[PDB]
Amino acid sequence: AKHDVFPSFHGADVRRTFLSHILESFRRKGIDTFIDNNIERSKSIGPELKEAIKGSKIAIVLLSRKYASSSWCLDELAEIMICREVLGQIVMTIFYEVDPTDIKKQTGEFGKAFTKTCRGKPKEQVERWRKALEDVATIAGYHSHKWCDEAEMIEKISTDVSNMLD
Repeated sequence: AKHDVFPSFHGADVRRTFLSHILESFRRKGIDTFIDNNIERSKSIGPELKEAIKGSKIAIVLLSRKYASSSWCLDELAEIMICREVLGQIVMTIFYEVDPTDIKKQTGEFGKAFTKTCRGKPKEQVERWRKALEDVATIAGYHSHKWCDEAEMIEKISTDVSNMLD
């Protein structure tokens, strides 16, 4: 391995706000977290990114309302789920202002974003994304709606993340 945590997230939803606080809390607890610049990304994930997902003991899927609007995020998710079966890789889920049923069934606004993304995409690739989304929602995780204090929720994420890597 080469990182503790690979974060998978859609930047527009969370990068300025919620993710920034998670990263601050992770470095405070010394959790080695992969970071990647927003501008650089190519049309496909490509090889460097996949090696980072392979190299991470934990993958944290931060699921947000427009996460399905990014083909890049959906490609990250498929690689993470393949890593879960083949490698030991642990997958954690943060349901940020989204219900798992919409993730599981591709329904609601998350489904609408997914439907627009799949327009123009190979049938096998669409099925891989759809299956990964269906699998990912069964992973029990943290729900932003059900925590009164977001700072307190993040501190619990860090505590659980640190416990799994020590």
